[PDB]
Amino acid sequence: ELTPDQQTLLHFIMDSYNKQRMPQEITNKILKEEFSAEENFEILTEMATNHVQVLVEFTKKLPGFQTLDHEDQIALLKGSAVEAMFLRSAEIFNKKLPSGHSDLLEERIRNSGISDEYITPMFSFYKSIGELKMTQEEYALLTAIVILSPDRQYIKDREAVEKLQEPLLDVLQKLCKIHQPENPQHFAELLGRLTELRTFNHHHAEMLMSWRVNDHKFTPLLEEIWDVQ
Amino acid sequence: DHQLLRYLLDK
Ligand SMILES: Cc1cccc(C)c1-c1noc(C(C)C)c1COc1ccc(-c2ccc3cc(C(=O)O)ncc3c2)cc1
Repeated sequence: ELTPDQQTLLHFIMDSYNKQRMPQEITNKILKEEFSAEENFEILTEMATNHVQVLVEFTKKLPGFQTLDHEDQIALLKGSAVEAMFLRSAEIFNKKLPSGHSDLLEERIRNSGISDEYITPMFSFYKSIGELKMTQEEYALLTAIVILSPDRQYIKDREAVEKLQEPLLDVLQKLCKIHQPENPQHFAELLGRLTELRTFNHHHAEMLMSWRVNDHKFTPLLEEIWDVQ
Repeated sequence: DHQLLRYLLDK
């Protein structure tokens, strides 16, 4: 029972989900460039920074985001940075998005200084989330949800964030009943990943440490969003 | 602190 109030909300999101765009010339460098542990990393870093901007343009265009406190706005962007990125890269591999270059993106990730300890689960996650046969709506809606998660660290006004997430979560459950009546547990499967994503946030802190000790410059934007001295 | 994010929102 998709109400018009919600039919408009989702449409705003899905248009934004195609509106803030990653340039082709940049992502072409996943295919174009040489395949070495040095180059693979340089490329992956380039992709990330460009994506961090795309996520900030997207997050800005989320309904009721700009009305939030300027101080909290950072803490959310900061907290959901990796998770949103993990969610978008999962969509690359799962739905095989042409401009993402899944197979070659996978070659670079698998040879960029990352430990087997963090590669195995990272790709186990990609496989399992793939098997959910997720739609562009379900991808776009989770993103909005992960960004606006009230239980991030260093937040003050979590009730105002709760007011922004609830609206999305309601709309998502509706879509899990509409397009997935066969299985009523589908809304729970989507929420299950929100928890899976969190575990990778911990993994990511250790991943960044490994690169640092092996002399791997990131970027002032990433170093800000993740905190890198 | 955190200039670039603040800047990205205001821009
Ligand atoms: C290795 C890793 C896995 C998961 C999450 C992270 C933050 C990392 C991770 N952790 O560190 C790094 C860097 C610092 C080495 C990464 C690399 O992250 C990314 C993030 C985004 C993308 C990416 C690629 C193609 C895109 C195409 C399009 C489009 O066609 O519309 N849109 C967005 C796209 C974004 C690639 C790597």
